[PDB]
Amino acid sequence: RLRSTPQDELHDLLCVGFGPASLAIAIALHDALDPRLNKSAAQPKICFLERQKQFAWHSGMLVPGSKMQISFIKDLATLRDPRSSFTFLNYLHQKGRLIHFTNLSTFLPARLEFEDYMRWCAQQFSDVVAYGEEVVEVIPGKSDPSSSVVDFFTVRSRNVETGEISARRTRKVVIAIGGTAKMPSGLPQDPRIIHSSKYCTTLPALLKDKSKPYNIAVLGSGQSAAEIFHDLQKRYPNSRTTLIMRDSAMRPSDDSPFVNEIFNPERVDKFYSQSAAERQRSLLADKATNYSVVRLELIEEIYNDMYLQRVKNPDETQWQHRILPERKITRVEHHGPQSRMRIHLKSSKPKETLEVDALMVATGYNRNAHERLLSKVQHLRPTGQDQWKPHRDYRVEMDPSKVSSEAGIWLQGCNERTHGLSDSLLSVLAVRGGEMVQSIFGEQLERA
Amino acid sequence: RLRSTPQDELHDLLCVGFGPASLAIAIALHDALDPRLNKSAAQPKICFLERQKQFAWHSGMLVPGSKMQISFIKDLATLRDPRSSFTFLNYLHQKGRLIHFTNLSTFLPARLEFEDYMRWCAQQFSDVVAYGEEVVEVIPGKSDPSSSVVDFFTVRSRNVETGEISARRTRKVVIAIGGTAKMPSGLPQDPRIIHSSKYCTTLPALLKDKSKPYNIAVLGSGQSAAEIFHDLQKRYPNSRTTLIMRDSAMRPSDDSPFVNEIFNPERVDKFYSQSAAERQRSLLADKATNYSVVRLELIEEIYNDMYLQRVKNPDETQWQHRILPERKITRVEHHGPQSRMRIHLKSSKPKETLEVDALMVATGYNRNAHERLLSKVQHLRPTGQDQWKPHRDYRVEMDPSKVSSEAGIWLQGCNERTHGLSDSLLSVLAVRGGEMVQSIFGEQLERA
Amino acid sequence: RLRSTPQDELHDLLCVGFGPASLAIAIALHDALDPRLNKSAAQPKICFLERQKQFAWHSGMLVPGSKMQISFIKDLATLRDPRSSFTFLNYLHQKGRLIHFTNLSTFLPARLEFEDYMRWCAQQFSDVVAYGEEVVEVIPGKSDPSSSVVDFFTVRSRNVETGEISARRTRKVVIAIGGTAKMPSGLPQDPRIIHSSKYCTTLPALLKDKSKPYNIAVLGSGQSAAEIFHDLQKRYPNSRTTLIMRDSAMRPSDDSPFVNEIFNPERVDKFYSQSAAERQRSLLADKATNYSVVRLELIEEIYNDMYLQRVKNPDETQWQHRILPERKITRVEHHGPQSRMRIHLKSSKPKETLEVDALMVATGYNRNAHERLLSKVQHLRPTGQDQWKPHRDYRVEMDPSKVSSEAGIWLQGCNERTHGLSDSLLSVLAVRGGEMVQSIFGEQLERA
Amino acid sequence: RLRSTPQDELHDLLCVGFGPASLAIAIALHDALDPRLNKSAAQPKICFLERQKQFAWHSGMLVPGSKMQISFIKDLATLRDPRSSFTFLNYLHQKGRLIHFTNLSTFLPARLEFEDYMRWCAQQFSDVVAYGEEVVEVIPGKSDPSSSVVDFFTVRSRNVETGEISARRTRKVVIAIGGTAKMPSGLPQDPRIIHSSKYCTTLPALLKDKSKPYNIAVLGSGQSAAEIFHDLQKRYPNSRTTLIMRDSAMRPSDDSPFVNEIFNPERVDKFYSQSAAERQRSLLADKATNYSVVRLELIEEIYNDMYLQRVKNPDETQWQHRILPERKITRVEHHGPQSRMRIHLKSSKPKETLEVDALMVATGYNRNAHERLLSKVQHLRPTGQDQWKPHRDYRVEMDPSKVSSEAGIWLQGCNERTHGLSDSLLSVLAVRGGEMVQSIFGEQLERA
Ligand SMILES: Cc1cc2nc3c(=O)[nH]c(=O)nc-3n(C[C@H](O)[C@H](O)[C@H](O)COP(=O)(O)OP(=O)(O)OC[C@H]3O[C@@H](n4cnc5c(N)ncnc54)[C@H](O)[C@@H]3O)c2cc1C
Ligand SMILES: Cc1cc2nc3c(=O)[nH]c(=O)nc-3n(C[C@H](O)[C@H](O)[C@H](O)COP(=O)(O)OP(=O)(O)OC[C@H]3O[C@@H](n4cnc5c(N)ncnc54)[C@H](O)[C@@H]3O)c2cc1C
Ligand SMILES: Cc1cc2nc3c(=O)[nH]c(=O)nc-3n(C[C@H](O)[C@H](O)[C@H](O)COP(=O)(O)OP(=O)(O)OC[C@H]3O[C@@H](n4cnc5c(N)ncnc54)[C@H](O)[C@@H]3O)c2cc1C
Ligand SMILES: Cc1cc2nc3c(=O)[nH]c(=O)nc-3n(C[C@H](O)[C@H](O)[C@H](O)COP(=O)(O)OP(=O)(O)OC[C@H]3O[C@@H](n4cnc5c(N)ncnc54)[C@H](O)[C@@H]3O)c2cc1C
Ligand SMILES: NCCC[C@H](N)C(=O)O
Ligand SMILES: NCCC[C@H](N)C(=O)O
Ligand SMILES: NCCC[C@H](N)C(=O)O
Ligand SMILES: NCCC[C@H](N)C(=O)O
Repeated sequence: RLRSTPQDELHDLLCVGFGPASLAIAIALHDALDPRLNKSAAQPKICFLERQKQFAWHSGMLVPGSKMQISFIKDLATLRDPRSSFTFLNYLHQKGRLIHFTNLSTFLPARLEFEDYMRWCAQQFSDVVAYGEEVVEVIPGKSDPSSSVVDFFTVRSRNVETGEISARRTRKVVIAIGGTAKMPSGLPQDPRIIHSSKYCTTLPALLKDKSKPYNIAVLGSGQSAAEIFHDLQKRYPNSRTTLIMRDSAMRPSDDSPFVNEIFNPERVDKFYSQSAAERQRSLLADKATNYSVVRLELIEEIYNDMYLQRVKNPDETQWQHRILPERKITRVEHHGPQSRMRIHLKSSKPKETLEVDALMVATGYNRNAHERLLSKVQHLRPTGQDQWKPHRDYRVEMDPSKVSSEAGIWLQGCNERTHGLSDSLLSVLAVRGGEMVQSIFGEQLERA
Repeated sequence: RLRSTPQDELHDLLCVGFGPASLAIAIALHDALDPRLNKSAAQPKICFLERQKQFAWHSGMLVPGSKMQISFIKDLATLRDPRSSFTFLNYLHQKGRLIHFTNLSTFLPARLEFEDYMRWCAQQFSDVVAYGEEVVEVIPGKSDPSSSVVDFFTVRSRNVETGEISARRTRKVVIAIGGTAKMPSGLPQDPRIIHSSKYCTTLPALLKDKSKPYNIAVLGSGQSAAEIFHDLQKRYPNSRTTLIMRDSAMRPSDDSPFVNEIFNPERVDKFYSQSAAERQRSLLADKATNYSVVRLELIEEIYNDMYLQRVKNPDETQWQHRILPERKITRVEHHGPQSRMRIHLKSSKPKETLEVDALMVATGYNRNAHERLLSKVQHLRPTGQDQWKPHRDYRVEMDPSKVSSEAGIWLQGCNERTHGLSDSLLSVLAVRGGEMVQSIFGEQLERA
Repeated sequence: RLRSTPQDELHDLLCVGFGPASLAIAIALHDALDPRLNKSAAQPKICFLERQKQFAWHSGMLVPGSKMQISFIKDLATLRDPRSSFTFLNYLHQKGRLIHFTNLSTFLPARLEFEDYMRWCAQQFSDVVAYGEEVVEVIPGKSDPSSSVVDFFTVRSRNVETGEISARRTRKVVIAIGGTAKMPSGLPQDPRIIHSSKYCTTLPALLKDKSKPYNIAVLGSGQSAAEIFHDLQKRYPNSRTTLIMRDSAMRPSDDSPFVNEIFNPERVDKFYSQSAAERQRSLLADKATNYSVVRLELIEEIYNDMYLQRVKNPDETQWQHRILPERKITRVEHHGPQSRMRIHLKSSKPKETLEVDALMVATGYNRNAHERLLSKVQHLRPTGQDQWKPHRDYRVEMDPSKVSSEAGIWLQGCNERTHGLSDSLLSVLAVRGGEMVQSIFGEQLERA
Repeated sequence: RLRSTPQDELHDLLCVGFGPASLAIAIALHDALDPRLNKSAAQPKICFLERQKQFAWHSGMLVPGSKMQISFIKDLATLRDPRSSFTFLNYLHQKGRLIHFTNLSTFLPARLEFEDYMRWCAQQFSDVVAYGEEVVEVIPGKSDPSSSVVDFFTVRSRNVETGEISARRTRKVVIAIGGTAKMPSGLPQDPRIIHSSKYCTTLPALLKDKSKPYNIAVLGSGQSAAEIFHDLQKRYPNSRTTLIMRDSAMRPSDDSPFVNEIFNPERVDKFYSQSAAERQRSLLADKATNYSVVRLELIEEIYNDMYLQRVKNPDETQWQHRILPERKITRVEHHGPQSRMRIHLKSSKPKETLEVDALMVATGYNRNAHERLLSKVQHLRPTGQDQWKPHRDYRVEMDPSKVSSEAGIWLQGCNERTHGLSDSLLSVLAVRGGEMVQSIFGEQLERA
């Protein structure tokens, strides 16, 4: 069991964010310290800062009926050690549900179930996690101020409820803050225009009456757009929905066994060793495994609904739920006296008008939010560097004549270009957590 | 094209009922008269009497999302002649939907779609079908009244809208009236106790508010009980449902290829030729193909919903939707001042109380309604016979010294004991229709 | 790690057989003694006697391509404790194969793979397992010979290689010897007539040339008969095969979720508590889950091969591989001067002749071989008892005035009538092993 | 029924090739002339020239177990008219196999079965098909030699058995000759290097002994390469096989419903109307539907075999069957005194040596063989044209002042760039055949 470190003490590690990636590190550290699992093994002074009030995993996209797109074996522990108490199967055993899960004959739990698994995991680390704390900046520190050597970092976080800044000092920092909502530059700001990440949380507040005949539009062609589009038909039974996509069709995610091997934990070494050109070419060739793609079973379900509409009415323009392929939004009118916005559409090749009460935007995420937190440490990078360069062990490159060997900053979840498509996913977290514990607490736990 | 016969004329054939079975005969006759399909081929004087106001197929069980449990190839024509204009594939071509159906990659259309196919078929016979006519009795006739030989039949039908009796005379009669709702003898009569056959038609009238937290019970363990039970959770989102069954579990329908061969049109010969003991033993050994069984995909779907309830709440007694296996109803209290009935339950081996607003009873059908229509012709059977004995060609056995060779009565859909499990189904209708046309219009069309 | 007990010492436990059932006990004991898994925990003196020269699992039926009919989660440890080092997933991790297994997206490993898993398990108990030892009898013993109280058992085993009898004394005995080959009484003894259990081991010796056009017959309609029949077509490409069954068709195994719940470890309590009549009726109602049934995917594969034969030749009598349903063997001629036997066939209802080089008999197993080993202890049963009566904890009932409380005999794998259909299977072994350790070593390990 | 035209007579139509594409035209013409199907309808003088001795469909790739990659509904007639006697379902009915096919529950017949269907179709046109005739050139003709107007074409064909040239004159020509084997330019000519199209025909002649331990290599990553690679393991049980591909993995064919709509017969209009840039971009975006892709079920099967090899031996270099991704052939040594060639390999990014008895090359086809047959008619194209420009109705553009309106040349199966990915496939053949009959025999059959 991990014990709390007083705020005023110098930490060994401070992690920013407590989502899956950070939780995987916490679990890996527990396991590395467990004399039952690690026969070799003073507790390291560790703390996790999370802006949410309690543990949650993409709560705004927890659509009813939504399933995991990954095998349960690729949970937070199994691929590193199946004997771990933090496995999904052990979770089910602790819940009295293992025999019942077995009878489902599925590798893909509901997202709701997998979130509770991770919640059950996270709760066992409550003593070392500070919730309601949003990190605003990371600042370099010098134990000897008159020297020119940085040997610690001050991490400042704002309390979400109360608003005051708190400071914690640490030798090492991990940033695992996921991504920020990516919005098209052409779209204007409006409370009726909502990103996919806030679908379950903000949309019901805007459209209070669930029986009212609303017009709701969805922009995108990926898993989130398909999930939202399909869900709206259940959540708002009398609403007219529209899916808008640049591509000609919803295209299936590629989970075929040979292609799927790029997500193997050991393939991170092979991917990282490749040159920039070889890494850029590889990500593009395997784009159908993660980006702008939908699980085949969802596509088929949607297509079936589209076919039943055809049975009832051969006239496509009369359909309650429609898909408009090869379209882009030219302009949005949202200053009119009516409840609805006017969306203007044209061909996406190098058209109609829609009037809608709400526009759901499922255009993915940006993984650049760490830049804002690390502006004050940019000068510690090697001369001329304008991007953070993560090593194989995820430790960012810094000038060794400016930064002590005991001090470092690690990045997690934003290292796709260097580590592969599995970097932002749950695929390698169990193994990566294990690697991270070794990279950070290596020398400290070698003597045991 | 088949033309109408004036009511006052002597018919060659009169069919009672215009459901799938009778429709299959009509289609087979059209095809036998089509010089394009039948190279050998005065039109026979034919009329169909149907009690419904227009063509419908189990409308009270047309659950949204419900699928066919039979391959579309086993439609009303294909197995007899794929070149027929009455095939499901030709229907889709006429509707502009064939390419769209192909992309679904399914042999199992929605029940809604298949009903429209049969509707599209039936509408082409509107000139020879009298809707809104319920047959009340079949009476024997003698062209020479002083003789002791029956050579025609008078069929009397009551108009459902207006109530008056009409009489039509014919040499030959087909009875294809399906089955009547089978209700348990222990259950009392109550408007809150409804048979599965009236689920979509009468239940919404009883429970007007779709958002109200009702308690609704379902009795049975077959396809209809599972379909109703699963549907209620969608149709009444806030209702507490209960499935009550005598058996320990929902058991899957057997559609495995070798076992499924009993439904082959040619296997009717082999089944019919078997003795009474061999026929009784065969039906029991293949009971899992049709009776008290559910499509595996529906069972799995229901089980998944049951599992998600377990994820949210480990306490089974708190669940919104529950299944109570190995239970029987001992008594029903329905005279109380409250809106709900009290259902008392005990073990089905040789318990609780439920309070419900509605009880859905899915206990199948009886195939004995033809007996009431043929009471006045019973004396034409061979001496000592107290059951109607259908030949291989479905023509009931009558005393040849009392009934002329040109006169006869045929039975359809109630001949399971003699013809097999496929008799009540859509399995052999295309071929059976063809056989029926030959049996009835054989000598009349042999000269062509 | 479990250490060896000298032959001459009084044992706490002696297990007869080292198949899955006994291996599950060994694993459960290791786990109960592991202070990492069991926080409470002198080693108990234990020994396993196995007649085979090394660990094997139905080697004569290890057909190439054959799969497990059970989810890998129902391995030898997971359902009791997923943290165990003896889980299938931990096995794959130790073999460097876990990521590769995950990509298969299957719960059903090849029988070859699962056997190696169990081999990998068994090898860790080599110090407490005596291979090449066939138990011939269990004899009661009295530490005080002049008393009338039995407090130990002598177990005598014959060395298979050398032939001499060895004696080991123990307070408690487990008999987990599986089943003996069940052969029809009408069939005569012949080297060309081989039981399914010796298919992979004895048949290749009889039919040495794999390219020779043999006639090979298979008797049965279950999983083993289907597996052998399908395999012969690959193993002997030029041979004429024949499947002979009493039933009209191959019928599928029922693995539907609600019915499958009878295999739950907790349902053993509910099944055991039921009366003899309720237990007899329950086994018969769920017969399609284990007995005379074939995995649907195998049936479909076989049917497809049968269909391709029809494409090439419409004449069924000319087919290389044929299925003869509703047939029984009346007599077998095997004294003729030719290489082939003559099998005479008739209808199985209350016919042809086959000439074959080999007859494979897949008619299941008997679970009564323990009777022969326990004849000398029969007099210790309560007066009038002529069958062994196993308690819930599998300990057979004995007269408490004749047998001390520290002495007992346990049965495993033959308790279907009292414990359910899962008794002979791998379904509950993990949990049953755990229960067995508690029943046997309860008082001995309570002080820890 | 279509009757033969004497060789010396002027034909209305002459078709080059009698594969699926030409067969579809023949069937469409039969149907357009059938007064049963076409209510409006002297027979047109038509002849088909085919170089094979009898009807065959990719005989060199008729791998045992190989399935169709297209739904049977997309046969040679159904999508145009389901009432046609040339439908796959009618074929099965004529063969007595329709009920048996239904029980398979598959849209994908074996390639062997579908070939026999097309054979059964083709045989009904034997009177208008000249087999054993290879067309060597098409020459323009002038009924008035002194004029400057071409109004007919002479088609010259060489008899394959006897070698002499025959000439047939026609107003209109269709070229439906499929594609020629595409071979990499770096590979030298050798009898041990065989294209996929000659796998079933020439490889068994080269490797006579099926039990001999050969080394066999397969170059490619598409359906044919996967099929050959998987088949070799069955056909040569003791051989060491190697799959060589430039890509990192076998990638699955995309048959998802929305993407699959590009293969719709009506989408040919939409595709054709698009500009050259829009057509080039569309083919590339949907490349995963036809090119360098494998049916998912085959990939999974291959992967499973690869996994079983891992179970038996963790050492990948020791495996009997191996896949070498991201490799290209640099040089081939084939002049050595040994039976085997030496294949040198390097990385395909911008290595080992293999010694093999045979190299199977599955690198697709070229669709440019029509160019050689039309060299003498090139001058009839509009000035400056160096490529044949097919109209929507497939009629190539010619100078209207040089070619009469009654004379024309049509292309089939090579029009991908203008008509879409379905052009070379079986997808639109039924409809295209119908369109072709109208384009060619339009004015001739309008008066009926
Ligand atoms: C709808 C949806 C479904 C998905 N399903 C799958 C799937 O099936 N399989 C799969 O492999 N991947 C899936 N993913 C991908 C997903 O990114 C990963 O599963 C996972 O969320 C990665 O975890 P993370 O910790 O890197 O990022 P996150 O899960 O986003 O966690 C980051 C955490 O940091 C916190 N944080 C952010 N900023 C600050 C700050 N300034 N201060 C303090 N804390 C902060 C956030 O509150 C958050 O809790 C899915 C993504 C979405 C959107
Ligand atoms: C919910 C449900 C789903 C089913 N799905 C399938 C399936 O997937 N596949 C399958 O093979 N089978 C299925 N069946 C079985 C079904 O019985 C047959 O498909 C089919 O209905 C048989 O047709 P029929 O004409 O014999 O009987 P019916 O369809 O019942 O037709 C009888 C007709 O006679 C009329 N009639 C009755 N009495 C009189 C009277 N006195 N005078 C005049 N007219 C009268 C009725 O109005 C009715 O129209 C299903 C049954 C149910 C209840
Ligand atoms: C082909 C086949 C496939 C199967 N597949 C499955 C499956 O997928 N899933 C499933 O749940 N079940 C399956 N089973 C059922 C099977 O019975 C169990 O999986 C398992 O074998 C039960 O283990 P056991 O120890 O009870 O019996 P066994 O496995 O038979 O082990 C008994 C052991 O005792 C030894 N022995 C016997 N007599 C003596 C003696 N006199 N002295 C000393 N030693 C002796 C034997 O050599 C043997 O090693 C299958 C059975 C067969 C035949
Ligand atoms: C292994 C394989 C599997 C396939 N499976 C599918 C599938 O599942 N679905 C699908 O849609 N497509 C499939 N195809 C694509 C295939 O191209 C089409 O199915 C089909 O063959 C197209 O017919 P065609 O007439 O255009 O060409 P072809 O089938 O090649 O027919 C051309 C004919 O012209 C003849 N010919 C050639 N030159 C001359 C000459 N000089 N004189 C006279 N005659 C000549 C040839 O002998 C041949 O018979 C497959 C292709 C291959 C190689
Ligand atoms: N969208 C998440 C992709 C998961 C990946 N196919 C994997 O198996 O790891
Ligand atoms: N419930 C209808 C059964 C249909 C049958 N399996 C058939 O294929 O004909
Ligand atoms: N033939 C073995 C049956 C296994 C059983 N269905 C189970 O899941 O335990
Ligand atoms: N490889 C042939 C592709 C067939 C295509 N998916 C179709 O449905 O027409």
